[PDB]
Amino acid sequence: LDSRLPAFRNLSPAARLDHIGQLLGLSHDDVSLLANAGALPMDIANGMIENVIGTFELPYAVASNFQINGRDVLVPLVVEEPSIVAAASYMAKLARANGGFTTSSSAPLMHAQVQIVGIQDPLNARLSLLRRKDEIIELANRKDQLLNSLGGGCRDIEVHTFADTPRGPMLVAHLIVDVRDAMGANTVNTMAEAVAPLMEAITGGQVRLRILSNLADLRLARAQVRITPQQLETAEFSGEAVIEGILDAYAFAAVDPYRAATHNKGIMNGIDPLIVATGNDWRAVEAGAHAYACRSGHYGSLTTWEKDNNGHLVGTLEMPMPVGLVGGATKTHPLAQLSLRILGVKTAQALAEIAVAVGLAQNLGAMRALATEGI
Amino acid sequence: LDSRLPAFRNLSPAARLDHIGQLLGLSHDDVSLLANAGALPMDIANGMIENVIGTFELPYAVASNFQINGRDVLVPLVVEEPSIVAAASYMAKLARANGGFTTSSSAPLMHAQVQIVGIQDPLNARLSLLRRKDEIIELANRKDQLLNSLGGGCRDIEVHTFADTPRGPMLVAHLIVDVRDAMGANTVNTMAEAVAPLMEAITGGQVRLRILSNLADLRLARAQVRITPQQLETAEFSGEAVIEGILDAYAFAAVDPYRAATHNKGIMNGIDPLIVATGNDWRAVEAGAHAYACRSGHYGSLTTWEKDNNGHLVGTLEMPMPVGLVGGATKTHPLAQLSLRILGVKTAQALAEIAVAVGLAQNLGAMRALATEGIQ
Ligand SMILES: CC(C)(COP(=O)(O)OP(=O)(O)OC[C@H]1O[C@@H](n2cnc3c(N)ncnc32)[C@H](O)[C@@H]1OP(=O)(O)O)[C@@H](O)C(=O)NCCC(=O)NCCS
Ligand SMILES: C[C@@](O)(CCO)CC(=O)[O-]
Ligand SMILES: C[C@@](O)(CCO)CC(=O)[O-]
Repeated sequence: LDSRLPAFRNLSPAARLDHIGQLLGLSHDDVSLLANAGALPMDIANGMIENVIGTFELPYAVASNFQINGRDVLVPLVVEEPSIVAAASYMAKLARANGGFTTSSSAPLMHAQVQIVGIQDPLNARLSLLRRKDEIIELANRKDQLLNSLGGGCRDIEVHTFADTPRGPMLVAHLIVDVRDAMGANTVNTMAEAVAPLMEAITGGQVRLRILSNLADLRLARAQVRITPQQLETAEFSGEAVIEGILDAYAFAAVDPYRAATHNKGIMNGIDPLIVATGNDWRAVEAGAHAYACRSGHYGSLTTWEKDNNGHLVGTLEMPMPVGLVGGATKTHPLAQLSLRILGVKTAQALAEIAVAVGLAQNLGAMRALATEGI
Repeated sequence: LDSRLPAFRNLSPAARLDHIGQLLGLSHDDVSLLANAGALPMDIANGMIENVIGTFELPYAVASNFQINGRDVLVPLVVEEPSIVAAASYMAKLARANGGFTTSSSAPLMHAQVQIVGIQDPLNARLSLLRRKDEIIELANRKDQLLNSLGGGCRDIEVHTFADTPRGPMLVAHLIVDVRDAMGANTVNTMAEAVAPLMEAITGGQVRLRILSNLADLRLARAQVRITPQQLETAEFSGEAVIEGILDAYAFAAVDPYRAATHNKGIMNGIDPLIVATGNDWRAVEAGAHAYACRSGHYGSLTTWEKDNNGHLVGTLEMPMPVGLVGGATKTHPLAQLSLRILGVKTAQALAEIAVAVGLAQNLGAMRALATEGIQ
C-alpha cells in the first residue's frame, strides 16, 4: 500500500473517493456509503441515543502520507476545523523521509474502581483484601468466561486508602483488567459490580461506587518522529534556526499551563477526529489525556521535543489511549466500520498507536508554523 | 415556551420533529433540514476542511425539561453514547420543581499570549511594557474598530516571567480581550501579531509565538441546581440516604484523580454534544475544562455538591466556556444555525450558561445512578 496521495488535495471529493476505493480495493457497496448522504439509517440513529429528531453531518476526510512502523496507512478524520487535515498530511510527508513514525503500546489494561466507606479500620481492611486477592480475581473472571478465552480478563488488584476526607476514611480497590479489543467500560463496570459483595464481606464496610476510571494510565500508546534541519528550512530561516525555535516553544509549554493547554489542544485536534471517525467515545479520550498531563502536580505538555546527537529534531508522545474495535457506535455505524476497513487495524491497540502518531504529527505542524511566522 | 415535551420518549423521530416545529413555530424549510439527510452540502463540507471525500452523521437529539433563570429552553445535542440525553432530561425535570437552573457568567474575556526570548533582562523589560500598556492597548484596538464599536476590544494586559527555563529566561505578555459573541481565536491572534513589533522595540528581545490560550479562566460560566430528598427517594433507599451517598461520591472525586477524571468526563458528556450541535470547537472546550480542573496543583472536580441548612442537595459548576454565535462552522453549517434558533440565544455567553447547566445536570444524573442502584 502507498499512502502518498499526489495532488490529493486538488481532486474533487468524488475523484478522491474513487481513488481511495482503487488503492484499497473497496467494493461497490462500500464506496456507495460515502458517495450518498444518509449512510446512518434513522432506525439505527434512533436506537443510539434518546429523543432523536434527525442526524447532523461533519466532513469526512482522509489524511495522507502516514507510515507506521514501516507500513503505509490511510487515516479517516471527522472534524469541523481548517488546516488540520493538511497539517497532519504535510508533517507525515516529512516523517517518511526518515522512516516515518515508530510506535508501540502496552496491553489494553483498564482500572475498575470499587469505593468502600464505613470502615473503622480501612488500613487493616486493605491488607485483608490483598490477602484474598486471588480469590477476588477468580470471582471477577468466572464472571466473564468468554473474555478469558480471548486472552483478556482480570490480571490483578490494587488497593488505595484515603483515610482523611471530609466524609471520612475511604478505601478504594482497583481491578486491573485486560479488555482486549474493547474500550472497556461495560466489561470493567460489570466485574466491579460482581466483586462488590465479596469485598463488603471481607472489609465489613459499605460499597459505594463501582465504576471504571477514565485515567487509563496502564493503557498507554507511544509514537516517535524524526525531522532533519534540511526539511525545515524556510526562505526566512535555516533549518537549524527553526528547530531552535520549536525547542523554545516546547520549553514554553513545559513551564506555563496557559500555553500547555493550547499546546495539548493541538494534539487533540489530530486525535479526536480519528476517534469520531471510528465511532469511539471522544470524551473518554480527552479526559484521560488531560488528567494524565497533570499527574505530576503540574499541568504540562503530553509530547516532548529534543535535538539528538545529530542535531536532528525528535519528538515523542506517550499517553493513555482507550479505544475499541467493538462496542457501541463502533459496530452499529456503517461508516465507523468502513473507517476500520480503510485503516486495516486488527486490534484496538493498533488503532491506539495510529492515534498517537497523528496527535504527534499535529503538534509538530502547529509548532513549526508558530515558530516560522514572521513578525 | 413549555419544554416538558410529554411522551417525547415514545414518539417517532418524525413526530418529535413535528412537535418541536409546532412549539417553536419553525418554517417548512427549517423542518426540512432535519427531515431529510444531507443538510450539509458537499460544496460547503469540501470548503470546511481538507481532503474531504464525504460526510459522517451522528444522531441529533433534543433534551427536554431544561429551565434557565425561569425560562424554558430546548437543548440540541449530537453524540454517539446512550443514556446521556435521557439522564439530562430526567435531572432537568427534577430541577424544575425547585426553580430550575440559575446561571450567570463573566464578560467574554480571552487571553492572547506573546512570548519573548533573547533578553538578559526579563524582569526589567516587564516593567517597561507595563509602563507603556495604554500605548500597547491602543495599538491592539485600532486593529479592530468594529469589535470595539460592538462593545468589545482589548481591555488590559498582563505580563508574566519565567526567568529560569532550560531554554533561558522568558517573558510572556497577555492581552486581555473582550470578544463578544465570538469564540475568540482569530480576533485575539490578530491583535497579538499586531502588537509584537512594538513589544520587541520596548523590550529589545525577540518575539516567538503569538497565540491565544485555551485556558480561558477569565471567561467563566456558572450554574446552580437544587434537589430535595423527597425527589431522590427510591424503593430501596430514602431520599436522605441517596443525598448522603451522592456527597460520598463527590468527596471521592475531590481527593482521587482517578475518580475525578471519570467524574469530569460525565460533565463533558453533557457539554460536548451541545458544542458539536452549534458548530463550535469541542477540543477548545475540553482543554479549558480539564486544565482549569487542576489549577490548584491537584486534579479535582469541576462541580461541587453540598447539603444546605434545609437538608436539600445543592450543586454548582463554574468553568471556562469559550463559544461563539459567529465564526467557522457555526455560521456555515445549516444545522448549527438551526440549533441556535432552537435555543433562542442572543449572545455567546447565553449559550455558555446553557452549556454549564447541562453539564451540571449530567454530572448529577451519573452520581444519582452510581450511588443508588448502579450505573449499569
Ligand atoms: C435514563 C434513566 C432515567 C432511565 O430509567 P428510569 O429512572 O427508570 O426512568 P423514568 O421512566 O423514571 O424516567 C422519567 C423521566 O426521565 C426521562 N427519561 C427516561 N428515559 C428516557 C428516554 N429513553 N428518552 C427520553 N427521556 C427519558 C424522561 O424525561 C422522564 O420525564 P418525562 O415525564 O418528561 O417523560 C436512568 O437509567 C438514569 O438516570 N441513568 C443514569 C445513567 C447516566 O448517568 N448516563 C449517562 C451516560 S453514562
Ligand atoms: C494552533 C493551535 O491552537 C491549534 C488550533 O486549534 C495549537 C497550538 O497552539 O499548538
Ligand atoms: C457514568 C460515567 O462514567 C459516564 C460514562 O460515560 C460518569 C461518572 O462516573 O460520573
